[PDB]
Amino acid sequence: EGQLVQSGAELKKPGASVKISCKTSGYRFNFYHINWIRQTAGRGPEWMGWISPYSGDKNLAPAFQDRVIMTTDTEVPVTSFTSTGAAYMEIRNLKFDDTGTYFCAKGLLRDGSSTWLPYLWGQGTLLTVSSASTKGPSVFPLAPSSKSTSGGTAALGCLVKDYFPEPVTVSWNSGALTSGVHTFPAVLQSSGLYSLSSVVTVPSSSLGTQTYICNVNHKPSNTKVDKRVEPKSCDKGLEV
Amino acid sequence: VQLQESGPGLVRPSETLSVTCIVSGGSISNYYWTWIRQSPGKGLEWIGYISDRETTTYNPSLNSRAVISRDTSKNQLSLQLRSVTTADTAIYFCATARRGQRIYGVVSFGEFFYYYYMDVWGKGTAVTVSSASTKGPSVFPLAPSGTAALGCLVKDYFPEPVTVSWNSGALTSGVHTFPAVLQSSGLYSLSSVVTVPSSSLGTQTYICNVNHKPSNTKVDKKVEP
Amino acid sequence: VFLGFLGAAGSTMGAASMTLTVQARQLLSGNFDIPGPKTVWGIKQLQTRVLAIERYLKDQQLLGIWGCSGKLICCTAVPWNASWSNKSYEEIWGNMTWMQWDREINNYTNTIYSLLEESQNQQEKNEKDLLALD
Amino acid sequence: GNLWVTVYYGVPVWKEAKTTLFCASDAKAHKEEVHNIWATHACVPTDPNPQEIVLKNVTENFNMWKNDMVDQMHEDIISLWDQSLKPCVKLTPLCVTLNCSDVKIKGSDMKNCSFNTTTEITDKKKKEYALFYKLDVVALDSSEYRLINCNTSAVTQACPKVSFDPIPIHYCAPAGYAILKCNNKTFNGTGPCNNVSTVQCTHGIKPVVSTQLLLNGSLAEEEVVIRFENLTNNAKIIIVHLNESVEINCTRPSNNTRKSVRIGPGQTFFATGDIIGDIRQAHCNISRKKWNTTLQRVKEKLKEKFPNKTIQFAPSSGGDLEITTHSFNCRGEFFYCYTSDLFNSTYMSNNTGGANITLQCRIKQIIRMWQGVGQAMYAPPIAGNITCKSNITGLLLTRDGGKEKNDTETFRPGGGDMRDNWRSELYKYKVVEIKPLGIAPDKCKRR
Amino acid sequence: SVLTQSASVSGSLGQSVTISCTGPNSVCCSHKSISWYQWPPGRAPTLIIYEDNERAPGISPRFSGYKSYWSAYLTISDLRPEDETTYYCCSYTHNSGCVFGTGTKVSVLGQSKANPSVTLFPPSSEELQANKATLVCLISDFYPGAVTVAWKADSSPVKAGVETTTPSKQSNNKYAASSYLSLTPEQWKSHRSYSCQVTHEGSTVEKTVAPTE
Amino acid sequence: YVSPLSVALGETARISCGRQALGSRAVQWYQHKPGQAPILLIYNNQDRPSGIPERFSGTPDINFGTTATLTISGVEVGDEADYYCHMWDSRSGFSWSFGGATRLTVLSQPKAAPSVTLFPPSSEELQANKATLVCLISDFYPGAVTVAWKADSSPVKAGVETTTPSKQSNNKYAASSYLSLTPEQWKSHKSYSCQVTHEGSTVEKTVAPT
Ligand SMILES: *[C@@H]1O[C@H](CO)[C@@H](O[C@@H]2O[C@H](CO)[C@@H](O[C@@H]3O[C@H](CO[C@H]4O[C@H](CO[C@H]5O[C@H](CO)[C@@H](O)[C@H](O)[C@@H]5O)[C@@H](O)[C@H](O[C@H]5O[C@H](CO)[C@@H](O)[C@H](O)[C@@H]5O)[C@@H]4O)[C@@H](O)[C@H](O[C@H]4O[C@H](CO)[C@@H](O)[C@H](O)[C@@H]4O[C@H]4O[C@H](CO)[C@@H](O)[C@H](O)[C@@H]4O[C@H]4O[C@H](CO)[C@@H](O)[C@H](O)[C@@H]4O)[C@@H]3O)[C@H](O)[C@H]2NC(C)=O)[C@H](O)[C@H]1NC(C)=O
Ligand SMILES: *[C@@H]1O[C@H](CO)[C@@H](O[C@@H]2O[C@H](CO)[C@@H](O[C@@H]3O[C@H](CO[C@H]4O[C@H](CO[C@H]5O[C@H](CO)[C@@H](O)[C@H](O)[C@@H]5O[C@H]5O[C@H](CO)[C@@H](O)[C@H](O)[C@@H]5O)[C@@H](O)[C@H](O[C@H]5O[C@H](CO)[C@@H](O)[C@H](O)[C@@H]5O)[C@@H]4O)[C@@H](O)[C@H](O[C@H]4O[C@H](CO)[C@@H](O)[C@H](O)[C@@H]4O[C@H]4O[C@H](CO)[C@@H](O)[C@H](O)[C@@H]4O)[C@@H]3O)[C@H](O)[C@H]2NC(C)=O)[C@H](O)[C@H]1NC(C)=O
Ligand SMILES: *[C@@H]1O[C@H](CO)[C@@H](O[C@@H]2O[C@H](CO)[C@@H](O[C@@H]3O[C@H](CO[C@H]4O[C@H](CO)[C@@H](O)[C@H](O)[C@@H]4O)[C@@H](O)[C@H](O[C@H]4O[C@H](CO)[C@@H](O)[C@H](O)[C@@H]4O)[C@@H]3O)[C@H](O)[C@H]2NC(C)=O)[C@H](O)[C@H]1NC(C)=O
Ligand SMILES: *[C@@H]1O[C@H](CO)[C@@H](O[C@@H]2O[C@H](CO)[C@@H](O[C@@H]3O[C@H](CO)[C@@H](O)[C@H](O)[C@@H]3O)[C@H](O)[C@H]2NC(C)=O)[C@H](O)[C@H]1NC(C)=O
Ligand SMILES: *[C@@H]1O[C@H](CO)[C@@H](O[C@@H]2O[C@H](CO)[C@@H](O[C@@H]3O[C@H](CO)[C@@H](O)[C@H](O)[C@@H]3O)[C@H](O)[C@H]2NC(C)=O)[C@H](O)[C@H]1NC(C)=O
Ligand SMILES: *[C@@H]1O[C@H](CO)[C@@H](O[C@@H]2O[C@H](CO)[C@@H](O[C@@H]3O[C@H](CO)[C@@H](O)[C@H](O)[C@@H]3O)[C@H](O)[C@H]2NC(C)=O)[C@H](O)[C@H]1NC(C)=O
Ligand SMILES: *[C@@H]1O[C@H](CO)[C@@H](O[C@@H]2O[C@H](CO)[C@@H](O[C@@H]3O[C@H](CO)[C@@H](O)[C@H](O)[C@@H]3O)[C@H](O)[C@H]2NC(C)=O)[C@H](O)[C@H]1NC(C)=O
Ligand SMILES: *[C@@H]1O[C@H](CO)[C@@H](O[C@@H]2O[C@H](CO)[C@@H](O)[C@H](O)[C@H]2NC(C)=O)[C@H](O)[C@H]1NC(C)=O
Ligand SMILES: *[C@@H]1O[C@H](CO)[C@@H](O[C@@H]2O[C@H](CO)[C@@H](O)[C@H](O)[C@H]2NC(C)=O)[C@H](O)[C@H]1NC(C)=O
Ligand SMILES: *[C@@H]1O[C@H](CO)[C@@H](O[C@@H]2O[C@H](CO)[C@@H](O)[C@H](O)[C@H]2NC(C)=O)[C@H](O)[C@H]1NC(C)=O
Ligand SMILES: *[C@@H]1O[C@H](CO)[C@@H](O)[C@H](O)[C@H]1NC(C)=O
Ligand SMILES: *[C@@H]1O[C@H](CO)[C@@H](O)[C@H](O)[C@H]1NC(C)=O
Ligand SMILES: *[C@@H]1O[C@H](CO)[C@@H](O)[C@H](O)[C@H]1NC(C)=O
Ligand SMILES: *[C@@H]1O[C@H](CO)[C@@H](O)[C@H](O)[C@H]1NC(C)=O
Repeated sequence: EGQLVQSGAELKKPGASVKISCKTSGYRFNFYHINWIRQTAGRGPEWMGWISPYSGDKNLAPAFQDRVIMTTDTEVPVTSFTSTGAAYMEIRNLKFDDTGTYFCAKGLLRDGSSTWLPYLWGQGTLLTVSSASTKGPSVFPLAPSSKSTSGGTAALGCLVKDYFPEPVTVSWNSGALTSGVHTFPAVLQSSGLYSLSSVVTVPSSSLGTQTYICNVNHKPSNTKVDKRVEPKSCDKGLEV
Repeated sequence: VQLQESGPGLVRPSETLSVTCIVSGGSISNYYWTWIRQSPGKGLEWIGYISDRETTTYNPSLNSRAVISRDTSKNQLSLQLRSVTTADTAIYFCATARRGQRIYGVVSFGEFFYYYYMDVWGKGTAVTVSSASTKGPSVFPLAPSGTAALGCLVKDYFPEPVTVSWNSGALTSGVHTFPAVLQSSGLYSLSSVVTVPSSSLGTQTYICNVNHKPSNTKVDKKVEP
Repeated sequence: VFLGFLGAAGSTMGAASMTLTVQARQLLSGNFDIPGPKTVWGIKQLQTRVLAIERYLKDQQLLGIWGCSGKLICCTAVPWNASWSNKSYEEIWGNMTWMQWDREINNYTNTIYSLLEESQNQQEKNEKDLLALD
Repeated sequence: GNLWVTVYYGVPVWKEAKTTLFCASDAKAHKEEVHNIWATHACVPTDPNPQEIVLKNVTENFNMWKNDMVDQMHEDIISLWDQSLKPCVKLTPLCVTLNCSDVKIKGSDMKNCSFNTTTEITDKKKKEYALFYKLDVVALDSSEYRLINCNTSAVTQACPKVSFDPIPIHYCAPAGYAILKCNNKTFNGTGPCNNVSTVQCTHGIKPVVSTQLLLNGSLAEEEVVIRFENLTNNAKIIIVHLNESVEINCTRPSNNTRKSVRIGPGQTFFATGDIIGDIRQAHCNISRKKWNTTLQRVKEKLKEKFPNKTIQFAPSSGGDLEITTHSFNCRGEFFYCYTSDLFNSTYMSNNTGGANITLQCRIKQIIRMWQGVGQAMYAPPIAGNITCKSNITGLLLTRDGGKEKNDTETFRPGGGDMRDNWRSELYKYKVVEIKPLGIAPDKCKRR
Repeated sequence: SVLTQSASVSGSLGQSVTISCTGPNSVCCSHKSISWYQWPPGRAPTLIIYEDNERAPGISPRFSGYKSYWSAYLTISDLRPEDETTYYCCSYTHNSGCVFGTGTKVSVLGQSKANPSVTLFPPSSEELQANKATLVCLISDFYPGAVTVAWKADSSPVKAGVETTTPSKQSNNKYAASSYLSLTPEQWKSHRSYSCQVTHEGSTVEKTVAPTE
Repeated sequence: YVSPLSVALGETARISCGRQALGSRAVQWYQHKPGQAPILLIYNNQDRPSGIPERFSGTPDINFGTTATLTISGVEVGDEADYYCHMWDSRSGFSWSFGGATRLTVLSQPKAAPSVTLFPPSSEELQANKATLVCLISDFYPGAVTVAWKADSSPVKAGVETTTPSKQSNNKYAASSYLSLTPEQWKSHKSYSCQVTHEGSTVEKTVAPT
């Protein structure tokens, strides 16, 4: 049960620095190395470097040997075989080609010929580096449409428009609605704005028996928007 | 400091002896005053003491018959002793005590004690207890008769003591007042003789002054050959 | 590496196999106690160090009824059943420790003890007996 | 992929179990020449070269409050008292009638008693006298008194050739077992120790029986440690390891002496003869500056378990004197001191500091040690004055209960159970057995 | 990245597919160990093969590895629908770092194609109050990753304000995408109907909305 | 109550206290001469007030067992007195008793010849029907003196009142004897003689009625 959680997605100014964290659980944090691997749109995946939470021995990539520093915190013993550790990677002199998704990963084995190999990967940390200010989105409700006339299915959602920081999460009924939810990727405008749409497929008969609310959370702007989709359908294929 | 005692000299039994102590050279409210007596054939007996807070403590051998007080107005000390007997005939001194606290351990545990001691004393007043009565002394001059001696004989008195002076402070070198004798009559008698040069006779005056405080017999006798 | 008694208890199982002899001698003699403690509470230590001999001899006999005798590491002829652990080599000896491994065998250890003896050497010695006459 | 079972004898595997440990009499004490010490009666030599082995990557669970080494040590001390007090002179005939009278102080308590004892022969009888402190019952209330132990149990005098000086004792692990030791300095007491050593014998532990104030213990080397058995449950012991040692110097200055009175064929009873010199009770001095600093440090450390709650402490509850006193031993005499002025602080600054801080201390002679198989021991008197210096290194505290979540929390001294005294030194050790036989799949086969 | 892989390989459902991984004499094989990673874009990758041919814990024996003196190969036996994603290889030693390759996209053919579900949404009144108009055309559940969106304002093509997203792989082995048409209120009122036309490789789905409705 | 102690002249005298202290003590030494105020010699075991000579020392209180002893180095003829040891300690409470006196007798003193002076009765005494012959002896050491009376060389046995010898300022003894006679007995015998014998020195003075 080696689940490993990374830090949150951030937006930093070029020339500054940022420190990404990696908190572990389910195993002995001192038994396996911690690897850092980045992925940018330009050069694809690239291995940044690994560090040993036990001995402190590290191996950095020569490209990142200048502007990257890896550190680890001492593990907090929970049981005889599990602990809670943390690994930090601080990168400085941020540029444009460094915007992307960064991962920390657990090593494979404790001894052999491929010990440091990244085996368990975290959920990733999105890092954007630009001069544009953090702009919050404007959530709009979507009118229901007909998906199946003979079956009676409505499709209704929410539109998240105009925001600079990439990551934005959408839930339904505070997470109490997971069936039929489909969130589409964002879009790259000519102005540098991102916008996406989420849609849930509900029955056409559940208009007075269930309330559908979309919760849009945007952490880089620290904004929460709760929108109520109006059940008043407008498609001609659904009113019948 | 100076301490001078005073008393009646004679007290009848079943009465109350009383003595006074005049102090000089200091104050009376900042010191502690004790009384000491001495009976014939007995050592110094401790009577009691009085404090600066004007609180008194007496010897349990006196059977609570003693009582001490103070007098800051006249700067004097008092002592009274009720129900006197023949055994209370004594010379009474008043003395000054000085606090000394002998500590041999933790003061909080009470590992200390007080040890009474009195640096200053007085000459002491003599007081006799008898059912008899005082008698004036008969003073006779002894004419000189080649060794040059000039004496006065106090032939019969009671009780002791008797002060014999010679021209106040004009005769002190040759003065010799022999101790009194107890005759079988209960009457004391003494002789005070001086050595005067032979050439001084016929031209100089020599009187002996006799003071008997119990029974006022202040008598000055002029001696001539 | 040597490390010492119980040194490789956190090390991998393979690395701990190098020091089987170190943790073996510490199971028997703890240096002679010179003249004996006698007195009242001497029977306490006497029974506690007779039980040690009993346990050691029971282990040696469990070895002897198997093929493993006079040797620490010893291979046998019982195939590893998959329903035990269900893990690969190197997934074990390079990832696990001996404590963590013992944690995953106690459920099925009493049956492996049976297969290693009633079916292995009781058949093996029978074969060697029946094949040493012709 | 195609493996076979393989046997490995001697794998580093252990299992929690209970056993009876050994003991070491240090260097046998050849310089003392005396052979009347509880430990030197039956323990192995010291083995001058210890063997401590770090166990890398190991995190073992410990629980000082469920440690069996403590129970073993307590049972050993209990069964050792009786074995030490068995071939010694008993004072059963001394249960006679005593005349008794207070100390002279011709105008502190210690009675001057006289009794009709048996002489060297049993047909004749003589009368003796002795000073019996204060441990006497009024019988029926110069007033007739009675020895206190002639009510319940019996009395036996401690052998004068045996000394009550604590010798360093350390327990050794038997064959097939090992002692795991927590090397974490600032440790809970219960939980997973992040790095563990293994040993055969522990460190030289001195069996110092005491209450409230732990003496001659082991100082925690990084700040002070407050170890609980249950921080919510008020009826549990709270052990405190200090950082620095607090000097404590106790004295009985009263120049006494001993009388050897003959009672029976060949056994002589030692009693407290007449006092020679000034008389004064026992007393202990504890430097006020050091104790005030220790109090403020323990207070700041106690504010961790309670964020927004003020903490105060008062003296012991009262009643039973054995629980509410800093009882200990001092060259033979069992000093029972009062510790009210130690925990009556905050409102304490009289005389611009007490400089030395002196605590009154009585002495007893007839003790019942936790009712260990009944009986009672008469401590023989020591001729002369007595002085003993020691180091306070630990404390035993207890928290009050009730609707106390409002303002403050009270921490009064305690004790009673002598097992917590051993817990303050066996909190880091645990005894485990080795399971050397392991089986693992490998790539090999026989024949 | 000097470690060159295969550009894009196709496979048949139920059969096998082999990916190549080779590079210069400095960064390949013989002395170096090759590993393989299934890397779903936007999600965490998965270890499948390490040390040339040894699989990872939990990996089905369908995956196989091989290494020659000049190139390594990853063999995927019994192709599954969920096996249609990107695959990378790594060349490493015992104390070095991971050297990732170019990348290989594997397409699994022979599956039942899906009918693209297209839904068009006009802007709401809250957006009309902001003097903005955005038509949202959401496409979901189609198998071939090739769609072309055309926006027609009253049967007339629109070139400005069109922003089409790249197709992403749905969690149900399908694909989805979206297209946003940005229009001003003056252009929103001065037309009768708008049409989003998604031209599929074997069909065409058109959705028409009207500002008056 | 008096404890006699004879000490030779010039050497050192050691007067031991009468009561042994039971604990830490606080001893005082008082010097009381017959007819004079008692002097405080040593208080607080060894502290000496202003005026007391350095020849007097008291054993200070140290450890325990030391006996309170007053040491007089080089005694003189003027040191013969009563010595009181006021004993205080921690195990006797309030001590009212000054303790028994220790009268010091300095021996090895040069003797002196007894000076005798005889006085016949006075005229005012003869006219008062009384008669007393006064024999005054003074300045002699030691005090052993035997007074006798003779009348025309005939020993007078009755009517003799002789004081006990007592030294005065010069530390030499002085005694007085009185012969009580009637006026008709005084003129009766022609020569009355007081004959004193001190250390064998027999000196006699005679008077005659004139
Ligand atoms: C736990 O803590 C507690 C409390 O903290 C400790 O308890 C303490 O224990 C000690 C030890 O017993 C006790 O001391 C005894 O103390 C007394 C008194 O102490 C003092 O008083 C002296 C005099 O003071 C006063 O008089 C003067 C006039 O002279 C006046 O002006 C002043 O205002 C005041 O009224 C002080 O001089 C003295 O100061 C000095 O000495 C200290 C110790 O060296 C030093 O620390 C100071 O800095 C300062 O230098 C102090 O304040 C002591 O007198 C006594 O000593 C004697 O008694 C034993 C028998 O018990 C005897 O054998 C000794 O020889 C000694 O006796 C001398 O003094 C007598 C007069 O008092 C005299 O009669 C004797 O003949 C003898 O004299 C000769 O020596 C003196 C000098 O002493 C010399 O001048 C003479 O010429 C002659 O040669 C003890 O030491 C504490 O009282 C006690 N405290 C409490 C609160 O209970 C406990 O010990 C601790 N326990 C442990 C285990 O740690
Ligand atoms: C308790 O728990 C612990 C944690 O779980 C546990 O530790 C685990 O222990 C095992 C065994 O002890 C460890 O095992 C292995 O890992 C080694 C990793 O590395 C060594 O390399 C490190 C990184 O080196 C790079 O960076 C350095 C700078 O920091 C450079 O100087 C290096 O040159 C190297 O650089 C590379 O990259 C550059 C680009 O960045 C490039 O330019 C350059 O050219 C180069 O390619 C070093 O930091 C490290 O240094 C330490 O340790 C050694 C040994 O103690 C010291 O001598 C050093 O001074 C330094 O302190 C190491 O040098 C692997 O090397 C190792 O592999 C070899 O051995 C195994 C068998 O064990 C073989 O299967 C394998 O094939 C390798 O074999 C080869 O080497 C051996 C000699 O080692 C040789 O005989 C053989 O023939 C063959 O050639 C093995 O995989 C494991 O890492 C630990 N885990 C963790 C998380 O730390 C411990 O055991 C537990 N138990 C206890 C304590 O009792
Ligand atoms: C219980 O009983 C124990 C033992 O009997 C007592 O412990 C002793 O305590 C005293 C005082 O607390 C200690 O005495 C002190 O020693 C210090 C160290 O001494 C030397 O080392 C320095 C190192 O630099 C040298 O420079 C120096 O020359 C010495 O060689 C001294 O520093 C102390 O001095 C202070 O006073 C002097 C005198 O005025 C000054 O000159 C100094 O500058 C300084 O201010 C002091 O002398 C003694 O060492 C302790 N012994 C032991 C064995 O520990 C307990 O105090 C006692 N507790 C109670 C409550 O009663
Ligand atoms: C090194 O050994 C450890 C075991 O000590 C390996 O960890 C184990 O990995 C398996 C999967 O390979 C886990 O099984 C899973 O359990 C979860 C429980 O929720 C279940 O939902 C899954 O279906 C699966 O059965 C197992 O829990 C896990 N154990 C521990 C203690 O983490 C580890 O993978 C090994 N590392 C290697 C070989 O690199
Ligand atoms: C023999 O043993 C009995 C025990 O059964 C003794 O009786 C007990 O003596 C104690 C001591 O005083 C009593 O305790 C006290 O109670 C008072 C209030 O009554 C309290 O103020 C004290 O603090 C103390 O706690 C106890 O009550 C008493 N018990 C009985 C049942 O009488 C007895 O004293 C012993 N000695 C004999 C009989 O000579
Ligand atoms: C030795 O054992 C002790 C406990 O038995 C270990 O200490 C505990 O260590 C953790 C993390 O090192 C401490 O946690 C933290 O507390 C701070 C302050 O509130 C907080 O800001 C952090 O987020 C974290 O929660 C914990 O407080 C500490 N226990 C106590 C009672 O303080 C210690 O780490 C072990 N020694 C070594 C070298 O690891
Ligand atoms: C023994 O353990 C106690 C545990 O309380 C230690 O106490 C505290 O020690 C620290 C030093 O680590 C003191 O801190 C410092 O404070 C001063 C100001 O007083 C500041 O200038 C320094 O920069 C540092 O921050 C602290 O004051 C002290 N007391 C408390 C209540 O925390 C003690 O130091 C230990 N002693 C030894 C010898 O190990
Ligand atoms: C130190 O002691 C505390 C008190 O019990 C421990 O706290 C508990 O720890 C267990 C084990 O992880 C948890 O299940 C409980 O929920 C904890 N309760 C509280 C109130 O904290 C703590 O874990 C101990 N730490 C160490 C390192 O031993
Ligand atoms: C647990 O960790 C502590 C802290 O690193 C170790 O402590 C030191 O141990 C060494 C080895 O004996 C000593 O030389 C140092 O003086 C110790 N320092 C301190 C501050 O404790 C301890 O040894 C470790 N124990 C184990 C079993 O690994
Ligand atoms: C305890 O009491 C006894 C007897 O009442 C005391 O002994 C008497 O002591 C005096 C003086 O020391 C002797 O003369 C007696 O002969 C003793 N009596 C007996 C019967 O021996 C004893 O002193 C008292 N204890 C103390 C410390 O004073
Ligand atoms: C493993 O043991 C189980 C239980 O006895 C048995 O059903 C199974 O067939 C065994 N497997 C092998 C491969 O022997
Ligand atoms: C001891 O016995 C005697 C009789 O020989 C008796 O008078 C005395 O009272 C007894 N002692 C006590 C303390 O009763
Ligand atoms: C600690 O105390 C709580 C409440 O008093 C209790 O529920 C719990 O069982 C205790 N834990 C122990 C004694 O280990
Ligand atoms: C603390 O001590 C002082 C002084 O003896 C006393 O007045 C006060 O009552 C004490 N406080 C307590 C709580 O006992």
